[PDB]
Amino acid sequence: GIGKSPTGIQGFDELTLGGLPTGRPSLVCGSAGCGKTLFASTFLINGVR
Amino acid sequence: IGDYDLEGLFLRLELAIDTVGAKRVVLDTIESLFSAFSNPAILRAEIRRLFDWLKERGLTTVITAERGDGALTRQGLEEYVSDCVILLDHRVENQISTRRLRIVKYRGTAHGTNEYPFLIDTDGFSVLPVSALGLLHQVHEERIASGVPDLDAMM
Amino acid sequence: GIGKSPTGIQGFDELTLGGLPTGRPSLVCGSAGCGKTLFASTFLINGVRDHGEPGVFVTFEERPEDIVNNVASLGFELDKLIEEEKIAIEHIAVDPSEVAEIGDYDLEGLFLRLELAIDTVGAKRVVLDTIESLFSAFSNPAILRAEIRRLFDWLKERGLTTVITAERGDGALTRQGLEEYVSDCVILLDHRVENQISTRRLRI
Amino acid sequence: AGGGFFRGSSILVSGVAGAGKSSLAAHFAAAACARGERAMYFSFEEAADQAVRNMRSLGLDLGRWRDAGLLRFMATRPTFYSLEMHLAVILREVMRFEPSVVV
Ligand SMILES: Nc1ncnc2c1ncn2[C@@H]1O[C@H](COP(=O)(O)OP(=O)(O)OP(=O)(O)O)[C@@H](O)[C@H]1O
Ligand SMILES: Nc1ncnc2c1ncn2[C@@H]1O[C@H](COP(=O)(O)OP(=O)(O)O)[C@@H](O)[C@H]1O
Ligand SMILES: Nc1ncnc2c1ncn2[C@@H]1O[C@H](COP(=O)(O)OP(=O)(O)O)[C@@H](O)[C@H]1O
Ligand SMILES: [Mg+2]
Ligand SMILES: [Mg+2]
Ligand SMILES: [Mg+2]
Repeated sequence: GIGKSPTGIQGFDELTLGGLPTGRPSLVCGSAGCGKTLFASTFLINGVR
Repeated sequence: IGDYDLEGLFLRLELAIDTVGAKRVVLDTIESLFSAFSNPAILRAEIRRLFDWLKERGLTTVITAERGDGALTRQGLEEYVSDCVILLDHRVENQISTRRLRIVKYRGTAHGTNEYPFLIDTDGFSVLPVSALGLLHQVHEERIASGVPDLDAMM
Repeated sequence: GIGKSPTGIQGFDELTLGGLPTGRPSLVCGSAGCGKTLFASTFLINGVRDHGEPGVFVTFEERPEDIVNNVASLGFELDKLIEEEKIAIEHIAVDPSEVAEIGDYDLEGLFLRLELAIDTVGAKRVVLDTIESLFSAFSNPAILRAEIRRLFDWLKERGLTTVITAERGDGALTRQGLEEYVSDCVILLDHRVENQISTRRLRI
Repeated sequence: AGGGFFRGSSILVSGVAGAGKSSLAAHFAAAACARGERAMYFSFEEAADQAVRNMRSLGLDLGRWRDAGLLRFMATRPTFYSLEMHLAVILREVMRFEPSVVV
């Protein structure tokens, strides 16, 4: 189907069957301290590595 | 509303991307810019403008949004414009707090739709979903002694 | 009694005793990810495939390629149908200044365009997706209800089987709370979580 | 009287753990296959190789019937799917194989 970009969080890639969409924005929503900044940091760092 | 020249922002973001030749982008705390807009229609138009600009470039983007008092987002409109929405939750029950994760929307394919508790630990995010457990083992013909020779004689 | 148009979702046609009403608009309401866009896409595609009814997909938000790709994995050859001239995707964009206030949009202008799109393919089914962009502007309850009634009356005059996708927001059925009292068929799609298990549910 | 249950009937085997419920169901399926018919056996708590080994001690040969294309042995945990998709998969699979006995 659509292309996907692996996040590096194995277990979220399995749930998403490959990762977040390639070429489209994604929204991570949460209250304070829920980890939605660590999610993006992990996305970037694992992508580069 | 419209106080910020979004094209000005677009110019800058372009500069940043071409510095490193980026293929992934994170926009963190865009609430500062968009909390200003106070008419529902104008805000949705601006959010759509930004999302369309991001989609044109073919850049894999992650946008962090604050729940506030809403179900998913404070202003209640970004979740209807994106293609993938992921909700992170931290709930307290009987004085025990649990981190939970959920994929509310992901247009274009099938995915898990339940809530999956996860862990932020020394190495990062960890999700061990219970829906990935199958029943495909392998079987062996040896036997294991109990250390009680009488009990082993019963088998 | 009244005529009905089969959707192709066997099991919803059985519940509706034939399908959605012929010649009247229908409202599919839900929150984000509830499937109210796949419902309309299925309506159009099954109509064109099983009954030879050309369809039009008017979108005020998404781009045609995005709509085509969002259903590729489901097996719908939407690109085929668009190539064969049996379905038309129409993008009616609105700029920030356009959507500022009540009556800002010339609904007759919209009516002219929608007519063009319909006569291109000789449509007999139509989907209006994300009409919230246009109608979130209106901020007086009476004026908004009058405009919604105007649009619904125009749709009903043509005798076009229409499906309108609406966003629940914080409401029981719709964000602004008025469209459900103007349409003839209202279908709510829901996705609730209990004990960490999510269930898709449907209701007429 | 007559030699057993009626054909299209619904049969419930009940008991405590270790009672022999799985053994009786396997005997049903193995007989069905032995007469040349087709059987489907949906297990939700044991694996295919493990179930075959366990039934082998009771003298049944469920492997012969799997290798002969007359017994389909499907194993999936209750948490693998949602209640809707469990039903969907079961119905689809039953359709395709066209069994005579389903456990
Ligand atoms: N070769 C054998 N000789 C004598 N008894 C055996 C032999 N093999 C198995 N048994 C008995 O058959 C029993 C099988 O129990 P079985 O699994 O069929 O019941 P059950 O209700 O399905 O239990 P479960 O809770 O695991 O589903 C064993 O407990 C074992 O005591
Ligand atoms: N080294 C760590 N080990 C375990 N948890 C950590 C660690 N570092 C940060 N955390 C978590 O990071 C959380 C903050 O999440 P963060 O993404 O930075 O802010 P926000 O969710 O508001 O965007 C903290 O609540 C903390 O529990
Ligand atoms: N190939 C697929 N298989 C199973 N589910 C799918 C598939 N494609 C899309 N879905 C569902 O489509 C959902 C999105 O619904 P959609 O109608 O496109 O948006 P909305 O409900 O906001 O109008 C996603 O949550 C996803 O679960
Ligand atoms: Mg943060
Ligand atoms: Mg939609
Ligand atoms: Mg058993």
